[PDB]
Amino acid sequence: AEFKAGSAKKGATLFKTRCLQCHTVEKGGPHKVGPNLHGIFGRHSGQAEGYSYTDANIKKNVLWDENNMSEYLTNPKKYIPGTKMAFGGLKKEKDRNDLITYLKKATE
Ligand SMILES: [O]C1=C2[C]C3=C([O])C(=[C]C(S([O])(=O)=O)=[C]3)[C]C3=[C]C(S([O])(=O)=O)=[C]C(=C3[O])[C][C@@]3([Br-])=C([O])C(=[C]C(S([O])(=O)=O)=[C]3)[C]C1=[C]C(Br)=[C]2
Ligand SMILES: O=S(=O)(O)c1cc2c(O)c(c1)Cc1cc(S(=O)(=O)O)cc(c1O)Cc1cc(S(=O)(=O)O)cc(c1O)Cc1cc(Br)cc(c1O)C2
Ligand SMILES: O=S(=O)(O)c1cc2c(O)c(c1)Cc1cc(S(=O)(=O)O)cc(c1O)Cc1cc(S(=O)(=O)O)cc(c1O)Cc1cc(Br)cc(c1O)C2
Ligand code: HEC
Repeated sequence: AEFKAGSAKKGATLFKTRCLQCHTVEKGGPHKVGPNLHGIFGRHSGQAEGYSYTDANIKKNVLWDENNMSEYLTNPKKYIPGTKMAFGGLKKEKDRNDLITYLKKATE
């Protein structure tokens, strides 16, 4: 994938409606269904403090960046088989670009 900056505004709507149920983004935020995502960019998978991951997520050991995040969000179970993240994916490039533009800002 080749991330291209999009609309953080639209990305925020995508995050609220599709991700927020399971994830928080702020520093020291709680673990809902999934892990808090503060500082996710530049960190490896399966390493948020206090969260219990699948072995698959931990074994994947991916160093998250905007490009492999886009691939992941296209179809998470195809990128990390065995993950317990219940999310089908976002097929549209624009949606992934907008969401990741938001996520970069919201989790930094
Ligand atoms: O435009 C277009 C179209 C129509 C529309 C519009 O315009 C709008 C919106 C809509 S809905 O339905 O989705 O709501 C439709 C407005 C806008 C918005 C945006 S955000 O960011 O918010 O998302 C953006 C924009 C707009 O306009 C800009 C742009 Br879409 C455009 O316009 C276009 C394209 C683009 S990309 O990204 O893809 O490149 C951007 C154009 C169009 C198209 C269609 Br199919 C429709
Ligand atoms: O909620 S979204 O992710 O935004 C979303 C967006 C669209 C949908 O239809 C579906 C969901 C609905 C949907 C869901 C699945 S699922 O994964 O088994 O749940 C399979 C299909 C499908 O329609 C069949 C299908 C699969 C693929 S793939 O590359 O092998 O994954 C590609 C295309 C397909 O046509 C063609 C296509 C490309 C893009 Br780019 C965008 C769309 C699109 O068709 C629009
Ligand atoms: O050419 S592009 O600019 O690269 C381009 C970009 C995107 C496309 O899908 C399509 C083409 C492909 C595409 C092409 C046509 S057509 O040529 O008019 O026949 C209709 C659709 C469509 O997907 C269905 C469609 C219609 C509308 S509208 O408001 O009623 O006009 C709005 C949206 C729609 O989803 C949602 C949407 C909004 C924005 Br803002 C951006 C995209 C987007 O979805 C991304
Ligand atoms: C619950 C129903 C979820 C939804 C909706 C979304 N995610 Fe998720 N995510 C969830 C879980 C339970 C996990 C852990 C997976 C495991 O196998 O242990 C995750 C994981 C992620 C990750 C990786 C985090 C890390 O490695 O530290 C990311 C980057 C992530 N989730 C992002 C994300 C986004 C952006 C979502 C909206 C599109 C989203 N997830 C939906 C649970 C759920």
